[PDB]
Amino acid sequence: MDNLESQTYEVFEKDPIKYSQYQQAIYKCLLDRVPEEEKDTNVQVLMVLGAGRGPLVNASLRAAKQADRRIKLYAVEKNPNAVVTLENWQFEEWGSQVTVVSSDMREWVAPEKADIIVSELLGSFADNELSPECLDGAQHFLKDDGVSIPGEYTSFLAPISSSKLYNEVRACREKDRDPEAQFEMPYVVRLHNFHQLSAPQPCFTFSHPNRDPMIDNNRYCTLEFPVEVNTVLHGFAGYFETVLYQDITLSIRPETHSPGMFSWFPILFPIKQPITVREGQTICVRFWRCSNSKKVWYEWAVTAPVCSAIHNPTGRSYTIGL
Amino acid sequence: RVSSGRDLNCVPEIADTLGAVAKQGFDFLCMPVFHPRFKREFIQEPAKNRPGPQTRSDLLLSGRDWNTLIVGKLSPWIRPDSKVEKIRRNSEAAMLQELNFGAYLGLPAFLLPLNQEDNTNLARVLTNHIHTGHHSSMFWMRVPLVAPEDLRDDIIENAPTTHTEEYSGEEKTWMWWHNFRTLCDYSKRIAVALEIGADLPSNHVIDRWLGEPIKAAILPTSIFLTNKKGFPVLSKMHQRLIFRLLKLEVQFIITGTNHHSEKEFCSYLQYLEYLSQNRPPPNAYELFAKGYEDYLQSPLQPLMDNLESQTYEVFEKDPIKYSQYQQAIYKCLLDRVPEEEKDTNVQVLMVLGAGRGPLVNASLRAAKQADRRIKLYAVEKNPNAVVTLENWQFEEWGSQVTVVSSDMREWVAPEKADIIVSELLGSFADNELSPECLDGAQHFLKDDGVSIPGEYTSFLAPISSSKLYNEVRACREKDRDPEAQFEMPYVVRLHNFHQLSAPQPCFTFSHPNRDPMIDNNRYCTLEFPVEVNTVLHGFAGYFETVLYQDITLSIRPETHSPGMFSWFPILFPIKQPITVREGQTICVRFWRCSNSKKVWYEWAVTAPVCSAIHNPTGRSYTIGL
Amino acid sequence: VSSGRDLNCVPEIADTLGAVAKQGFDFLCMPVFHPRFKREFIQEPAKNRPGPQTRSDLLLSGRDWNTLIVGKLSPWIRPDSKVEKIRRNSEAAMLQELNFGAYLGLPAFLLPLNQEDNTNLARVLTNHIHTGHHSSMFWMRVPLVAPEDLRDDIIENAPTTHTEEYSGEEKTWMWWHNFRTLCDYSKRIAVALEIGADLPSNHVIDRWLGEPIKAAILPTSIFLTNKKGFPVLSKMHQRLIFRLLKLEVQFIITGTNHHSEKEFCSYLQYLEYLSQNRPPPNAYELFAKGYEDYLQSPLQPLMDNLESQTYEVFEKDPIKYSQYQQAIYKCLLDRVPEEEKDTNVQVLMVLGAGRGPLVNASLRAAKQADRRIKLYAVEKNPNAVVTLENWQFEEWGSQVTVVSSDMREWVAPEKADIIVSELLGSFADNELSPECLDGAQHFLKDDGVSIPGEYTSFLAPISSSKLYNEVRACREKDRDPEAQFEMPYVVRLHNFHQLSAPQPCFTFSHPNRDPMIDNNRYCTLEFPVEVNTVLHGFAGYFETVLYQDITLSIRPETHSPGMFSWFPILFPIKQPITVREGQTICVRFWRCSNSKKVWYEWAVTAPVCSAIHNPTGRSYTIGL
Amino acid sequence: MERQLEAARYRSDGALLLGASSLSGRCWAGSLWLFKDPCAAPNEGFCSAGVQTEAGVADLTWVGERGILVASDSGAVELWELDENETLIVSKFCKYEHDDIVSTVSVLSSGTQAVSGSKDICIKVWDLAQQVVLSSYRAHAAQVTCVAASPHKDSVFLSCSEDNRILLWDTRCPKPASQIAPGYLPTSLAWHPQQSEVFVFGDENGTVSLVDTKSTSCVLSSAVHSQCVTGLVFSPHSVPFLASLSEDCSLAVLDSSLSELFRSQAHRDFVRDATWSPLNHSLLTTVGWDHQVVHHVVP
Ligand SMILES: Cc1cc(NC(=O)C(=O)N2C[C@@H](C)CC[C@@H]2c2ccc3sc(C4CCN(C)CC4)nc3c2)cnc1N
Ligand SMILES: Cc1cc(NC(=O)C(=O)N2C[C@@H](C)CC[C@@H]2c2ccc3sc(C4CCN(C)CC4)nc3c2)cnc1N
Ligand SMILES: Cc1cc(NC(=O)C(=O)N2C[C@@H](C)CC[C@@H]2c2ccc3sc(C4CCN(C)CC4)nc3c2)cnc1N
Ligand SMILES: CSC[C@H]1O[C@@H](n2cnc3c(N)ncnc32)[C@H](O)[C@@H]1O
Ligand SMILES: CSC[C@H]1O[C@@H](n2cnc3c(N)ncnc32)[C@H](O)[C@@H]1O
Ligand SMILES: CSC[C@H]1O[C@@H](n2cnc3c(N)ncnc32)[C@H](O)[C@@H]1O
Repeated sequence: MDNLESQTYEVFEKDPIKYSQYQQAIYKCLLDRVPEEEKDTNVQVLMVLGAGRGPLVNASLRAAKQADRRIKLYAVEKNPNAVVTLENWQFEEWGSQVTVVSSDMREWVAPEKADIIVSELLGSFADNELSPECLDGAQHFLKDDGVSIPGEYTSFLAPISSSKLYNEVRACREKDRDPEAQFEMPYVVRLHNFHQLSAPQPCFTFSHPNRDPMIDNNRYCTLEFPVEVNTVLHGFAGYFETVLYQDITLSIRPETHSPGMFSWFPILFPIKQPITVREGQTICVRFWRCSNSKKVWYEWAVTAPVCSAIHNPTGRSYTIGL
Repeated sequence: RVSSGRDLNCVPEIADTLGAVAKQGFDFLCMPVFHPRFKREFIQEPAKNRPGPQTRSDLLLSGRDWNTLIVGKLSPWIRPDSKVEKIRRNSEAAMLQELNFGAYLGLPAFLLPLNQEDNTNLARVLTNHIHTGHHSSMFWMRVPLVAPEDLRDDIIENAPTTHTEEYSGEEKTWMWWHNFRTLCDYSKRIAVALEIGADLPSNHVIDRWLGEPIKAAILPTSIFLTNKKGFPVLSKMHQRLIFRLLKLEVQFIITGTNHHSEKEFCSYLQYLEYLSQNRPPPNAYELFAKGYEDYLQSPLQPLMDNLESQTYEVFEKDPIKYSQYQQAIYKCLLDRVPEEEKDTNVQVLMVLGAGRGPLVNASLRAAKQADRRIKLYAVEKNPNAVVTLENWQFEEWGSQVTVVSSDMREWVAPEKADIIVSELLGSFADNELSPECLDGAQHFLKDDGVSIPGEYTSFLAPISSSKLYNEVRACREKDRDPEAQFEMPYVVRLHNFHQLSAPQPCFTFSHPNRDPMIDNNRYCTLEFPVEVNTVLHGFAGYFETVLYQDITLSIRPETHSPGMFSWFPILFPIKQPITVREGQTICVRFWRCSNSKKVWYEWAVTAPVCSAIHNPTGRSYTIGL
Repeated sequence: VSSGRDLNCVPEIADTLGAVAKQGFDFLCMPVFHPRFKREFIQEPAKNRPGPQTRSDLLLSGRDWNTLIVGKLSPWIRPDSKVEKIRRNSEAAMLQELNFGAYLGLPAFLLPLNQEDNTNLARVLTNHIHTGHHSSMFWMRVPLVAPEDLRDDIIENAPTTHTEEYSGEEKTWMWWHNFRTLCDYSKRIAVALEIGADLPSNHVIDRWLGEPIKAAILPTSIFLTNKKGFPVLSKMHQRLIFRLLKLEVQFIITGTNHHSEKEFCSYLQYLEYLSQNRPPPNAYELFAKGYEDYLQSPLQPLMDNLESQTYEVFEKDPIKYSQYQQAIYKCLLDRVPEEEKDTNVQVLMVLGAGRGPLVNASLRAAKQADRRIKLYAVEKNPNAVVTLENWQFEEWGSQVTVVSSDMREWVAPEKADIIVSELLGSFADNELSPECLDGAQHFLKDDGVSIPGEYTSFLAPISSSKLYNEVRACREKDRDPEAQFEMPYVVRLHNFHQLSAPQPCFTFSHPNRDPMIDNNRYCTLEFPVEVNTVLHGFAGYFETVLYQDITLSIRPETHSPGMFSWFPILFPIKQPITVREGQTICVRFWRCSNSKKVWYEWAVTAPVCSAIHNPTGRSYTIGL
Repeated sequence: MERQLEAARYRSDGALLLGASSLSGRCWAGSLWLFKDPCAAPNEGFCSAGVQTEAGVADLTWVGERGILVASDSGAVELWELDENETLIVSKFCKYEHDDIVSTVSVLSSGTQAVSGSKDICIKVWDLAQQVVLSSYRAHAAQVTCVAASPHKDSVFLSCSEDNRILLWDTRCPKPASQIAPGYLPTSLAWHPQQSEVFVFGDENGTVSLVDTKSTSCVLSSAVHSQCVTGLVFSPHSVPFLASLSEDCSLAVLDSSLSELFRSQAHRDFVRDATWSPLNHSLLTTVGWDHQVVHHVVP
């Protein structure tokens, strides 16, 4: 929905580990798709959907030469302020090997179908930037045997105590809106002074390409977190894992964290009223991914040991713009 | 008499059926809007594209009829919390369809059932719907008193109904409601349609629903016993229940077929009508208070605000209280002036806070009933009432009475007083600042004089009432703290609520207060044992007062002065409701605080859990000195 | 007529109330303290004058005080005196009498404006209003013509200037407007307009258009005595009385009985007669009379699915469907010649059918014209598709095909000869008829017809402090305090003043062949104003061409008569804008949109600038 | 005729009985029809008998040759006797004893009694001759989905409900109900014809399972349909085939090991009832809410 500013992209690019992983994934997929003898006769159409200022483009190039295969490149971007940087690069450095396409991938009527599509549309909660819908729209121009990098992703949740962060959220009340809207919306934050109350568990998973004829990106998940301590529930931390290609993956989940990678911080889903939890009790939380023609949003509620209210109903406090 | 409706899951011709139930004597009809067996598919071909019409037309009735006579019903095949994903999504679409259609028709109420523990997705969908158009439409939740599982016949060989004691489990259905109710964030458009079965459970299971927004009671034909004539009747316990439900003025719904087929469906209804007429006729207090049932009002402040005329008028329209005041004055007169001195010793008797002078006429009638000499003063700071007082005085009382238009804390009286009579009590006794007023007016009392009343005491009791909690919640105003309404009391005739523990005395004041170190501030701590599971929403407040020796007044339910409707109870709410399990004790704390200008109360619950401190620094509620 | 009697003399309150009750009046205006009973508050000895200071409240019942007695401020009270002592004393006395009228719970209290400066009067009354949020209304006695400009020219050395004074002749209104402004437009403050012998220029009278006049005060002096001795009024006074009756103001009688032959019921009966002898209350007019100056949010049939009774009131409007039928009929005769009547069938699609009055109209037109038609009824509201399919099965048969989808979505089987729409709001395109028809256009034959083929919105500046206050009261929690001013309202305008002739704002044509389709608009309108007034908003209307010379309109000039399907729309402005005679009001309007929303912005740029209203649709968007 | 065909039962001599409901439109009623020509159905003009009921029909079953037992939306069980000429259909009785929609019925081995299940959660035992309820059983906790009388025992029958319970009954016993991992809800019941030891049940998830009451163990099950299984009917064949009907609008014919032999998509709406022709045992008649009456040749 929003066009990102320059230094935002700058901090995105200032993360080598992640692009090293993307390059390796592209490289392995290249070796799998084009056999050794055909390297010079079969060129691969490789589209970077959501290119930004084109670190994925340079990564695709370095992978093409590291693997020694032929590729024709497309860099799709709906942010024209970044298309500026992209076309400057292209004219100066990439040449006509790369084609810069300034449009939404849900709109673009591409000339030729794709061998590989590379995306970067993940948030701290994986699908919270609507990567599923974007790739679903961009899917039709993929070859009936093509590859999406990443091919899979999955969100993770864990209940947390942190009266500190609860007070920080409480202080986010603004004039001219519901006094409790701040509790019905997530925040990206490097969690620090907090207490994880149960092991993270997977919430929502998406696979691309999604061949399924009955595509429905809505979700209703229920998570039961055993708690072996006395504490007070204030919110839920959220992380993600993603499979770029086979055994190349990324993660901000504390257990499986990709080391040295600072592209994402955890997300936080708060709750209005804190909930006491005694040792041995189980926290049952419910999550929905909901949508219409224009918006996507999450709702959530704690149902055990006690019931909370349903948070952000009808996306009244938080919607993600399609 | 009774407002009633008829429940049916079969309606062949909507017009004919409505005419039939109209001639049977019912006020409304509950019916399905789509055919109950007409399951529909939304996702998957081919039945997805099934050709309409999907139900019967809206032209079949008038907008009048839809708005006033037809309660919609959710088709029973819809299961939004199914374990099957397909049935989940399909029931979601179908629930949206039927609800939006009931709104299209503009129905006054729509029925949805709670018949299991988990209705999380049902609540999610209904909440989503409610937040699409700020409509009026009410939503009645069909909740059984006893779950069908705990009601089944014990005729399964390898699944025996345990005949054991399960206190909490027997209440499980309420739990259902309370969870659903909570997920929907206490929506005022969501109420209870409590369903009643053959076997009635323990009285505590029934009492769980005290304070819950019951709009409808559902009676099946099965639970009707057949009496000697063949009529339908109910057990004595069922009748005790029906009386309790009638005081809440709920609508009654009939479900089931005609098992007493000798008669017609007017028989059940007529049993009900008979019961309602054969109810103890309304005593004078009840009719007055019935209009104010659970109606919230800000506490009057006769000190800071000058009261309007009709306010005094309702104060005076209470004989019992002034009879008591007259008797108290009379006894004090006999005690103070002996028999022989009756003609030689006149008593200076001052009515501090006279209003329009009912206490003056009472002092006069007492003076002649007792046969003693009195000189009278009527003090009042409200000049709009001083008008009435001086008109009376010129016309009737003469110079026997002296009307003094000033604050009693100010007035430099000419001669010291033998008796001082006050009326400065609120529903919480001292909440109109009678202590400070009398403390200021004390110095001009003789060193052996009497104050009528001589003593008073406030009383508190924890109460569950999600109804009144929602009423308070709806008092949020713009341009102030969103939670100010919870940090201030309200005067209200409590009606639909649950007393959770016996009232206990909070603050007491004695007049005259000779104490050299006068401090009207107070810090009290009250422990209320609770022998039930419930949810604390607030604290009811009452008072007792000693006018003179054995003449007293009280609105406390146990010691209530009978026939007296001068005061209603006060209510101190709390922001967040607090669960209380059977056996636990509610520890609440109360402060009476003050400065040069204001007086106010603060309060907090410290057990079983801690609340926040309410109205700190009187930030939300102060009583003006 | 609802009526009351004004008296400055009441010897026995009971007897006087009984007399005025038998005379036929609905209420009595009387003083609560004796009018000549001046009181002292500061200085001894009269400070300590012994009461009673007035008569008791027990003399009536609370019902009587609440419904029958309008209080009156004693005339010796002068809060804006040039003398400091009289200032402070009148302050205390005004507080006394007002607090007493509130103690009695009076439904209204009268206070006079009879000079330019009532600043301290307003200060005290404002202070009082902000002491208990009571109901009590306050009527300001304002003369149409100041007593100075009404005196007899019989002073030798002070001649009434016989010159033309346009602004000065309005001065009394100014009084009100200043007082009214200092009290911050309190809804508890209204006008009791007093009427004299000489009526001024009609612009002086028109100044009060749009003002919250609750009462009109008629003295006995201005009543002409006819041949019999009756009381009557001039022809001009009668024109006035009719104008005042449309606003449904209460009428008050003041003065003594000069026509002493009769009883005070004579004056009242003249009025009663007049009120009965006006055009009898229509069905149309009585329907709309309940909605007079009643605000309602604009419906959004695209984004919201309309309720049943909403459609019901849409259908209960014959004239409009008669026009639609005639338009279809003429188009049929034009398209299919006489010889081909049986060989050429016309595909005729009702886009936005609702409960299908347009379908029945298409059928009646087909048989009235005698031609062949195949019908489609498209509707995205499934709750109405229910009604449609029930009709179709029962009555229309397979001639009609009910299509339950959005016209922007539907992949129609065969292209259309005619498309019939009903997607107009009070401001024409405000229900997004252009976008819907633009989407539904592709399945139209390359030579087909759209009914309506054209529409156009209209705007006109209006003064109405009444409606401005009604909007002001729409402030809600949890949103911008001024959002209510940045959104339009559908309302049967009633008590208001049109300040310039309506002018066209936005026009749309269908089919729109244009390769560069852009439904956005930037319009500028200049409205000459020939009066002094205060701009509070803009009324909005529409015209639409269904076919050739068959059109619909709610524009007051070209109004389709007897049609009550739409009310006018109102675009308010946050701050009212003064406009002197001769000045020109320059308003700017934008129709803006993206993929999801459509909305209007607007601003006044002359005689002064306003802010831009509803920027980025922050306060009002129309859902696509 | 009403659009939604609910039941279709073949008589021993080859005559076809049909039960239809109207689930939309102004009138929500039902009707019974008898076709001595099976290929002439559904056309009303070419019928041997027909009758209009006050209310719709949920389930339906023969009573020998002249009796027709109907479970009506009214909450009533209606018994319709056939005419001496087999031209008219007459209501022998109609009793309102259930409190809610009677959803399922079946006739016992003796043919003088029947069992009914309703949405009022109760099961009822009926003496068809005396025309009264003998036993009223509130054994379930949710609405009774299906009741299937045992073919070879009078006092025994099966029932299944939305309380996820499948009860095997025996009115001789004092606690007649007997319950037999809790999967998805049971929706249809079918005794095996020759072996009164075993039966089959379909669930709401589209899985059909085979149970042996003696072994009280789920020996086998198969995922036949993508949606709820609304009916299960064995063939009279010497080694009997099994027909399965679903809301996915398909018909599936299965062997003794629950493998898919036949499958028909001919219906475009729900499939309600299915009976084999006792004349040509390889012919199978199905009905549905698309008002189709299909005849299926089964290899
Ligand atoms: C590749 C990728 C990366 C991410 N990652 C994140 O989002 C994230 O975890 N972090 C936290 C940390 C690492 C810093 C950048 C970024 C962030 C988050 C939230 C805001 S809010 C804001 C403001 C925007 C407005 N301007 C005026 C001020 C800054 N910047 C930011 C930046 C998400 N998605 C994709 N695809
Ligand atoms: C003698 C005595 C009596 C009382 N009693 C009460 O207070 C009280 O229990 N009740 C409730 C019931 C009996 C009715 C009168 C009164 C009441 C309460 C709260 C408001 S709030 C309001 C509004 C004020 C503003 N106007 C414009 C509308 C009414 N009236 C009222 C009336 C207290 N103290 C003393 N000394
Ligand atoms: C054919 C057509 C007609 C119209 N006409 C109008 O819009 C209109 O002038 N009037 C005013 C008057 C005649 C009454 C109906 C309607 C109206 C306006 C505003 C609201 S707001 C509301 C509420 C909605 C929510 N529910 C719960 C209560 C009523 N109803 C209404 C009704 C517009 N467009 C099209 N296409
Ligand atoms: C690198 S963060 C994601 C990037 O992808 C871009 N993007 C997101 N969605 C789309 C889309 N649908 N079409 C094109 N670019 C997109 C964003 O503008 C950003 O540059
Ligand atoms: C009958 S309710 C209490 C009455 O006492 C009056 N009152 C309260 N406080 C004072 C005071 N300090 N001096 C005089 N009258 C008082 C009030 O104005 C009211 O009429
Ligand atoms: C009779 S008021 C206008 C009618 O047209 C319907 N309508 C409005 N926009 C569309 C659209 N785009 N497609 C179909 N019906 C529409 C509305 O739901 C309403 O019934």
